[PDB]
Amino acid sequence: PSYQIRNSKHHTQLPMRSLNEPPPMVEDLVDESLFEGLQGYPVDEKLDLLTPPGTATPSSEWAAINYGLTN
Amino acid sequence: VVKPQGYKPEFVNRVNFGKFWACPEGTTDWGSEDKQCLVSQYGPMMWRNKWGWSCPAGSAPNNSDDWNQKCVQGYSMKKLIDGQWRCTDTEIDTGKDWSNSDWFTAQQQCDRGNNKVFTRRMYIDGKWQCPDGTWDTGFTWSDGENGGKQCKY
Amino acid sequence: AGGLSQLVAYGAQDVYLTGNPQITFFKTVYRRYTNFAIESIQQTINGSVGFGNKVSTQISRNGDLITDIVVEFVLTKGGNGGTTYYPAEELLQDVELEIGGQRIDKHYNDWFRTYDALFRMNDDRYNYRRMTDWVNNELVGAQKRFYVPLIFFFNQTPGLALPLIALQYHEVKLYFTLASQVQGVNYNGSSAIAGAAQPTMSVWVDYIFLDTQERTRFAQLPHEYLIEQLQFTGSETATPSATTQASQNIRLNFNHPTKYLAWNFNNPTNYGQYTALANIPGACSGAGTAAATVTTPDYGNTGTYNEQLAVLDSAKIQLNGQDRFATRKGSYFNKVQPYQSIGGVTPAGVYLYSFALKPAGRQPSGTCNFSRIDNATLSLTYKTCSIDATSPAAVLGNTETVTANTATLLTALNIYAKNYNVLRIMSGMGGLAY
Amino acid sequence: GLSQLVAYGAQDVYLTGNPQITFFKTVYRRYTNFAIESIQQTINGSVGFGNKVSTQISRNGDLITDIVVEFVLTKGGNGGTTYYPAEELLQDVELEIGGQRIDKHYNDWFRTYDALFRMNDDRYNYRRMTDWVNNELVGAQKRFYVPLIFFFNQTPGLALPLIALQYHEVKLYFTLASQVQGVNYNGSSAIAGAAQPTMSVWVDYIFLDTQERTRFAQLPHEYLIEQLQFTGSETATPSATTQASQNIRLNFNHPTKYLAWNFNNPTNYGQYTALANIPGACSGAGTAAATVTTPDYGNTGTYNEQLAVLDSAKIQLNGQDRFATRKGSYFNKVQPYQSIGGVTPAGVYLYSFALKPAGRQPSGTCNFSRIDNATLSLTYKTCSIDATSPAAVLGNTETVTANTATLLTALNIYAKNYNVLRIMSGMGGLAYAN
Amino acid sequence: GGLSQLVAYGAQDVYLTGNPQITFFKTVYRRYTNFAIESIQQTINGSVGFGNKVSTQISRNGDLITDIVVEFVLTKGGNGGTTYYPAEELLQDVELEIGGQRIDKHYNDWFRTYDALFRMNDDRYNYRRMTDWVNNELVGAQKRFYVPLIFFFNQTPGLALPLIALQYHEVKLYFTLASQVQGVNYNGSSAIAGAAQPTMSVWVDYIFLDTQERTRFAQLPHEYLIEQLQFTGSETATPSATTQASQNIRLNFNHPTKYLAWNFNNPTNYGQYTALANIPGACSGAGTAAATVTTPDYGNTGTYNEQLAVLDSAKIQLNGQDRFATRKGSYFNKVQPYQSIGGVTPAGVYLYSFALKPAGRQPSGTCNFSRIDNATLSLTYKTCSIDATSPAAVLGNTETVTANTATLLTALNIYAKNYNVLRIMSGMGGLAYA
Amino acid sequence: ATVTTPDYGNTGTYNEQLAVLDSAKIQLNGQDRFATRKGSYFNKVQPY
Amino acid sequence: ATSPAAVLGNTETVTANTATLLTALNIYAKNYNVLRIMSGMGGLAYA
Amino acid sequence: VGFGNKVSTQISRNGDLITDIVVEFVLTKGGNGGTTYYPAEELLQDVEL
Repeated sequence: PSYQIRNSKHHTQLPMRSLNEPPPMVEDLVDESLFEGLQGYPVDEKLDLLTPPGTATPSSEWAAINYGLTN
Repeated sequence: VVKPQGYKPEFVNRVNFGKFWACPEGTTDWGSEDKQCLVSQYGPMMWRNKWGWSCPAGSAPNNSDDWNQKCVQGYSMKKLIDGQWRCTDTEIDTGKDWSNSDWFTAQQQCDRGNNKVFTRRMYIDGKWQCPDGTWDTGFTWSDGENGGKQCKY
Repeated sequence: AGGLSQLVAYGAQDVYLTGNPQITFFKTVYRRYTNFAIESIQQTINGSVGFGNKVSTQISRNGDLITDIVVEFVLTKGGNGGTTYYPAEELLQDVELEIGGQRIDKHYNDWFRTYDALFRMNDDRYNYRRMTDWVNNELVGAQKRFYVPLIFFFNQTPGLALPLIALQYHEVKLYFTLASQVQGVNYNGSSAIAGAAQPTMSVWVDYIFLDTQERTRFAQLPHEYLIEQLQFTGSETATPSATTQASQNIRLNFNHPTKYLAWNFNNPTNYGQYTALANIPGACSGAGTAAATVTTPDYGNTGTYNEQLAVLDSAKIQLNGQDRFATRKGSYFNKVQPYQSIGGVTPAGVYLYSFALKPAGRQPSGTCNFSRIDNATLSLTYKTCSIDATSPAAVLGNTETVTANTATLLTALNIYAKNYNVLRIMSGMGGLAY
Repeated sequence: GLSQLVAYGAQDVYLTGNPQITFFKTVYRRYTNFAIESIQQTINGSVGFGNKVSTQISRNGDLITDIVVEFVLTKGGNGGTTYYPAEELLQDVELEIGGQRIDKHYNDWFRTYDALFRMNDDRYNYRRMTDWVNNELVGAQKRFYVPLIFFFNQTPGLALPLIALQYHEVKLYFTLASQVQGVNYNGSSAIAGAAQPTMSVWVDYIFLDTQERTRFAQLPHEYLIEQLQFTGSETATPSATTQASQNIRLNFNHPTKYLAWNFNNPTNYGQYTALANIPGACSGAGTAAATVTTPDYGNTGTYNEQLAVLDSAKIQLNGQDRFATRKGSYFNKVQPYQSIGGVTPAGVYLYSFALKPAGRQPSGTCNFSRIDNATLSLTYKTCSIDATSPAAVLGNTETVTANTATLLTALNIYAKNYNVLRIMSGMGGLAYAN
Repeated sequence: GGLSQLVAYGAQDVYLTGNPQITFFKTVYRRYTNFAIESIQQTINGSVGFGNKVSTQISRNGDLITDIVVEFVLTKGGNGGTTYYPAEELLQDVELEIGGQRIDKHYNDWFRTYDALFRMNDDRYNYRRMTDWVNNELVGAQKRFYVPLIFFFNQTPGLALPLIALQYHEVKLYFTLASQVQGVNYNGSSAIAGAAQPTMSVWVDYIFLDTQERTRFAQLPHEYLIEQLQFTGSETATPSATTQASQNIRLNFNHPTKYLAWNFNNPTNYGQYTALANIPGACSGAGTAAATVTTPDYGNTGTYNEQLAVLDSAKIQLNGQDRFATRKGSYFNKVQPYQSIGGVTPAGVYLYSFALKPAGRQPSGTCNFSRIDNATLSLTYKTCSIDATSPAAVLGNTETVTANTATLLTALNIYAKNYNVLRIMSGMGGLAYA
Repeated sequence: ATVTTPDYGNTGTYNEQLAVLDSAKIQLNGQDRFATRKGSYFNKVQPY
Repeated sequence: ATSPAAVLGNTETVTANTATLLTALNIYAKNYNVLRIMSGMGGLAYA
Repeated sequence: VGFGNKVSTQISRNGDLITDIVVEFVLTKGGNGGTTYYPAEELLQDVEL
């Protein structure tokens, strides 16, 4: 299936830097596999909730939990 | 003072279904390029046709102003199939034939409930083929997670 | 020597752990966030506060977003230590959550008790009890302020804070039903306590104040929140007896992608009693001595982990009559399920079956969409009520398939289901997707 | 109501799509190559009761984290006479980097911190490492381990890069208490023959491989760290005939995560509550020998709020109320419920400015460097309850406490704030002074 | 109010909220592959009974497997206080075989050691409830016990074993049932006449994947970074009344090791890691006239009282070089788990981590013994001079001594938990490293 | 009098004490179409 | 039910012990369909 | 369930198709042999689909 399905990300008991500190990536802001404090949507310029690739908006998660995924 | 806004229709993007593109299932195959899929229940009587606004291909006029919401999402037409003016097997013929209705309700005939982008094939020509009025999408009953059969609007 | 002697010893098997490293542990990057402040503001309670009364509050538009809600109560003891059991929780019979005139959710005192029994733990659970009961051997006439937190989805995390700023035209309300009676406060079993005080109540909402860019954002943009809801029905228990194992086919009248089911059996007379009474320490009023009775609990010790006094022998869930999983013993739902899925300890008489990998989390992790199941059921087999509850030899020395003769008093069955829905806010108004 | 809304007849069918992630197959991150070693430091000065000693942390590894101060003490009396004596012994510890004080903790802070933020078995294990908890008798000898709680002593994420500090030394200065309860003094009475403590300081070092070690050694680094601010003050002591009140200036600076405080009787370490003739509340409590002027040292702490002295409190910023006045039990039970999840002993209070004050990640702060008038306003309970009569205590009201509660004359106010420890060109210090 | 905090904005806020990266007021969710979990019973080959070796084979009912729970039904061969985690004792060991290869193996003692170090609070209590009788049950009582397995795939969804990708390899489990279980079929060395044989069943929780995930598992090669337990038994250099014995134990381990763990024990009494004494809970009948220090209070076999522990101090050598400075046994018992786990470890159980967080799945530093030609654990024992029958002798003793009964702890159990790679390809699976 | 057999000619009554509905709601697709109302709402108010 | 006082003086949430005899529930719905007649024949447009 | 009573059931959509339906009854003899005639058949007075 043509989809970049990543591995699992579980709540780990240790903080970890992604070794890419000069360019702050946006896919690591919501990755719970590294952070341990709190979870929030990444805010873009002018405080706009920028959804990173792979994740989904709450409406898309509701559609995937009720109606179903695709192939 | 801040300028007031009108309908502001919501349109999604067409998706890749494998070797072809088509509009997602909660939406309709509206217009083209800039406005490919309608999401809301009403949309902008797209001008592109043949040229002509009806309304176009998959939606029908309602009695309103604000062109942005003059067509209602989820309809088609009698669409002659073989020798009879039947709706597609997955469509619901409202009964508004044309002659017993006014202009707006006469056009709103087939109620394409749950079948806005794909329908099933019909036993019309004795061969189980794509309905006369739609594009022949390459999927079949054996193919999983793709219940749609040759169809696109 | 020292740490360097380990560090230097890099082999082939270490490539999987440290070769071409992606991360480190020795420098944490912290994420910059928006400005916000949290203020605890008292809400107005309309209606008369008292036992059995219904009161309500409309949450004022003071902050921009809201989360935590705590209902304060001032109660007095109508008897000595041992007469109450989570009385502030018992008093708050139920709470309804309404947004825009639409019912979003509804919790019950028993839910709060079930939820706690199943999902809180360790010192959290203890600290919780300290806010809802008297736990320092207090005596009759003692006065105490209790704090009952609400557990609606927005009361658990900032991530789900309700955007009051985005609800220009819609009010958010809480309706609170106060119990007609609270054990050890205004009634000792069935007996009213003369002179008992009426409760004092206060509703506190912790508000989030945002900075200008984010306040504006919330006020202008549509917002969708994936939320939790509680479904609940009361059922009559197929009460077991001395000569038989009752069984029961319970229709699970639930809808939506359910995260988990939870249930308990209880004696509706005594709040929080999910097990049979017995003359063993902590299992009944006066247990262990001559004055012991197995008609009344030691209220202060109502909860227990002694499964012997529970009534479920076994159970299974079925969807349209097909088994959801193989039949397991009641102790499987009481001990293993929460071990696996929660990590706490669940009191006897309280059961869980999760459809989720992590039922306590925000993120969906497997659900049962009961809106697609024409006939979902719960099949319960009860234990035989043959144990003479007044005789410890019979109570403590018995087998798996039996329980107390007093277990037949657990005539109520409460089945809960927690599921996921979407709360939508647009252009100043909101309510649920379905 | 002329705004635009969406019907959403099939909004969710429209918004679905392919899976993004799978729960059943984990990818582990490849980490850097490092090793951990526990190395003893040399302590300068004579260690003993009341002495001031210090140590310089040797440049043995590259980064440091955990620090444990070991002490060896012998009981000067029987079980029931000591209370966290190794915690009491380390009167204070000061962290100096480059000669600049970075932080400083006090025995009372360790007690407050623990009482407020540790929990469950961690709290118990902590107690095992600082006290005698198995009914040990006079002469019993134990080695105690007092972990330090500086920012780098809690996470590798803030490991202090000694390697990056080539021109600056890092030192710890420790003050040992003149007296330790149940070890060298029983209340005010010295214990003849009591031994002086043995002391040892251990630092756990991180050894880095070449690529990471080099980056630390050469690059500038900014570590987000937590500092303690603290000062003691006189309490507006309450009495039998009155509810004392007090306006306390809060001389704090920096973006503060939270404030914490306690009231205490400076006579007895860790005593944050009143004494009474109820079990555990005083020496001999519950018997004819009970004295409500001396604590049961082994049971000094309690959750019985009836013995606490704060009726209510509020914090004002720039002279204005920051939140509505709440009862002392709010600060003691609810704040911790919401913000920590553990259980806080009576007499210990918290008010957070942060969503999660117990963690490392910033979650909202109060910048006192931008506040002209920060004031803590306290109202005390009336000290009218006769502590020698259990009925008087156990059956009392919300606004009163023990007559012995007037002995809690000292007030300790603590605050934790976020600063930045900057390291560059072999030197370092704080980003901000105030 | 809250606004007064927001306005207090300046230079020191920049590093916390300037250029915000995330907002805590909005949850982000991830679309996860749809799946379901079903509990399916596996059968047992061989006769179930004490001393018998039986086994199962996990069928391919689902695609991936995680949790495995072994159920046992046991009776009490004596009264309360005569058993100690008997279902744990009973399951002497479990061997994990894939394709005929031994992947791993757990031992009853390991389950006890593992629990002692890594479970905690109500997780630990709930666990005890599933393996023992904890509600003062009496002789003849019968209960179903649930003993979860702790193989790498039994701890997290992340390591669900890919039965799906193992077309040609079966996954089997061999379970050895102890010939004797205390308080069930034996009482110390005596058999219990009439004792019942156990009923046993093995339950496996299967994960059902959707079409897309299923396809990937079938077509892609896989590798998992997994845990293994290495274990050998050694004789203890038994200490005595007049001496501190010492011992150099070769650590015959290989692979990247997360941590070492060990204990000393009395082979006769399961879970006994400490000396017996006439102090409450430390021996059968402790504290009274009937006390004996040759038999434990089985129900209270474990204790946090180190005075009864045998080890004085220890160090680990790698190729004859010290790895860290010698630390006291109390350092391994209390500090190590404080730092690395956050729970409380009972006396007689020791831990030394090479990892920052050994309690997690993510590797965080390892000692690769495949690159250490000769690792050694060097142990020093306490002097066994304390007369265990004299409560004062024990309770008032010194750091370097223990009970005369500590010489009964003649066995040493050393464990090492390490990381290997399970490779799956062409329908077959097995480990990457010997 | 027998409370096992009705007075057939007087079977109908307006005495709600003898009715069994405490409350009800119409739920569409799993969610309340209106707030729960008492049985007397459906019996007396709706038709009023 | 055999004691008028018990019936006539009771509360909103209770009823007669004899109310347990009302075990059957009849649920009706009145709706609109379309009956069409043409060319001498007729019937309903929808299910 | 009893004599003269009317009972009913809805068939769940458990499988895909349904065929046979068997109604089980447990009856006892109120007299000796020769007193009954297909009594389980008599008992099921009617069935409506």
